[PDB]
Amino acid sequence: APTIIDLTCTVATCTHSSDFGGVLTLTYKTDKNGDCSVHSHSNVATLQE
Amino acid sequence: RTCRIHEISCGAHSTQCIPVSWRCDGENDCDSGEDEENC
Amino acid sequence: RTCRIHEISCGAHSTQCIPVSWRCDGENDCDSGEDEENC
Ligand SMILES: [Ca+2]
Ligand SMILES: [Ca+2]
Repeated sequence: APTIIDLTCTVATCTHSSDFGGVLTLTYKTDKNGDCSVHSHSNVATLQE
Repeated sequence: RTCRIHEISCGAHSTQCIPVSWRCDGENDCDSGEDEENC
Repeated sequence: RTCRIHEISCGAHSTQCIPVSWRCDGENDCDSGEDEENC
C-alpha cells in the first residue's frame, strides 16, 4: 500500500445542508500510486466516498 | 518500463507507474492518456 | 558505458553501473529491463 506522510486537511467550502454541502482537500507526500481508504472518525461529518 | 507486476506503465519518455486496475476505467490517470485507449 | 571491469553498464542515454552478478539474475536491476533480455 502507499505510504502517506505529512497529511494536512483544509476545508474549501462548508454549508450544513441535508446533502453533501462541504468540500475538503488533503495535501500529502506519497511514494507510489495506489488506492487509500478514507474515513471520518466522528459522526458530526459523513464522507461521501 | 518494467515496473512492478501489479502496476503497468503508461509512457515511453516518462516513468510513472499505475495500478492495473486503473487501466480502462473511464477516467484518465496519465499525462499520455493511454489508460483509456483500446478498450 | 565504460565502467569498472567488475561491473557492467546498463544504459546508453543514462549511466547506471551494476555488478556482473546482477546480470541475468531473474530480477530487473535497472530502470530499463535489459538485464533479463536475451539470457
Ligand atoms: Ca484510467
Ligand atoms: Ca538482473
